[PDB]
Amino acid sequence: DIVMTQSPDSLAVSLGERATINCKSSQSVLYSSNNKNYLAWYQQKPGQPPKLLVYWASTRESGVPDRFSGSGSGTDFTLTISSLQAEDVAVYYCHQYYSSPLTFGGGTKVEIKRTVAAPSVFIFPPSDEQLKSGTASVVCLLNNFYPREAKVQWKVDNALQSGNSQESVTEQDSKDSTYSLSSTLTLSKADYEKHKVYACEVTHQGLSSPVTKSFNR
Amino acid sequence: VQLVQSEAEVKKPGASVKVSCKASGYTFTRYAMHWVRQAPGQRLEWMGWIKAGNGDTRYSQKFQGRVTITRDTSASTVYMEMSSLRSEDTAVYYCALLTVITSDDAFDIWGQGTMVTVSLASTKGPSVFPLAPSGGTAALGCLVKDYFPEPVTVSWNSGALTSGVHTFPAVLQSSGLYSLSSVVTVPSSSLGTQTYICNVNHKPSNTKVDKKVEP
Amino acid sequence: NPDPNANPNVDPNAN
Repeated sequence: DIVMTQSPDSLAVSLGERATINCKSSQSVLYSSNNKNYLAWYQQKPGQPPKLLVYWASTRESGVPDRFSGSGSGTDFTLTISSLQAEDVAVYYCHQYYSSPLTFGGGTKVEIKRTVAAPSVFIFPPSDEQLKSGTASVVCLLNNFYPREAKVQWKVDNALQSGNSQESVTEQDSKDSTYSLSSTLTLSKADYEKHKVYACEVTHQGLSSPVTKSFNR
Repeated sequence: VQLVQSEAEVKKPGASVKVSCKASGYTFTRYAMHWVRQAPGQRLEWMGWIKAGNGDTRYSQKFQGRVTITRDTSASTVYMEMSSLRSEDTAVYYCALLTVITSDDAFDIWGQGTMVTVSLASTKGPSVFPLAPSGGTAALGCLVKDYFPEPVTVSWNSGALTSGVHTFPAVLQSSGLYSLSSVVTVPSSSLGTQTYICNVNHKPSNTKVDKKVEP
Repeated sequence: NPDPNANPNVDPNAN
């Protein structure tokens, strides 16, 4: 098969800077008879299908911003984003349609650098409907922060918790280049009724001291 | 042109799945429809194509044994069938009009994928729980907890509320069940003046909920 | 040489 190898595996640059992605094919995809390279570039964002950017190695797809450009021939190909924009955060794939089976590269992840942004923190008590089922889920939300590194510590009656929470972070926002995070602390309804104060303590580069959001049951 | 694919599925190992792909916006028979799969953290893999005109097919040497691609011109729909499913077949499955390059035009449409999970674990619908809100902006949301398999989709106010929405990737709980939350930042004035419902779909369990989130 | 049946949607005699 034709192996498609991309480099680097991930890139991060500030807004308006140039991003370069290399793709190398294990066989030439140039046909001398028509001087065409049977290569295409795709953009993919989380939860969405790929979108065609460039074809014949260097012909931009219709409707694609002109800051996107493809170059190269034979076995060595380049996708250029001349002035990286907020919406361009995604994974980029080269693709060959020279030979069966069609194949794709391993992808290059393009990330945006931006200024520090401290999270806005919210805490949500368990709903009365859930406590009926015998469980309490307490949710702490960290909204639109940069960089992605953030620490969430749960406290119940001011006691530091461990082993009863799970968190996940979003992909990078395509408009403001921030991240958000959700942490869930899960207790039996019986344990939840044994305490008064529920808090999440948030530490982030944007904060000189931790921010605590709390409620009393 | 739009390509609309079948609903998310779960299957036992050794079973079969058949994924639909309905086309619109162009003459159905003129182009070939491909199937491409994307396994988690692995590269896109091409499976096969079919000529929507004459019904001719080509398959990769991976899937030639276990994959059959068909089409219905009257229904303007392409189908992909996998037999002898293995846990490694857990992936998103795409139909796409890959690189239609012609003298008249050049276009490339993909469907929204179809998640299929090959697993021996049981299917479970989720419970949706309000994340009750309580200066100018407030946070509310929904907690979608204890479901299998992935995915769950969530929309707000039937899709006209999209700004300020964060739907988080699911976590894997110790039970083997997934859980996720979706939040959105809204005006605090609209707390007492406007309505907010999260629309939750878990197709494998045929679960559909509209959850009003109130203070 | 390229295989025109790798992707039949590609016409090699077209920009």
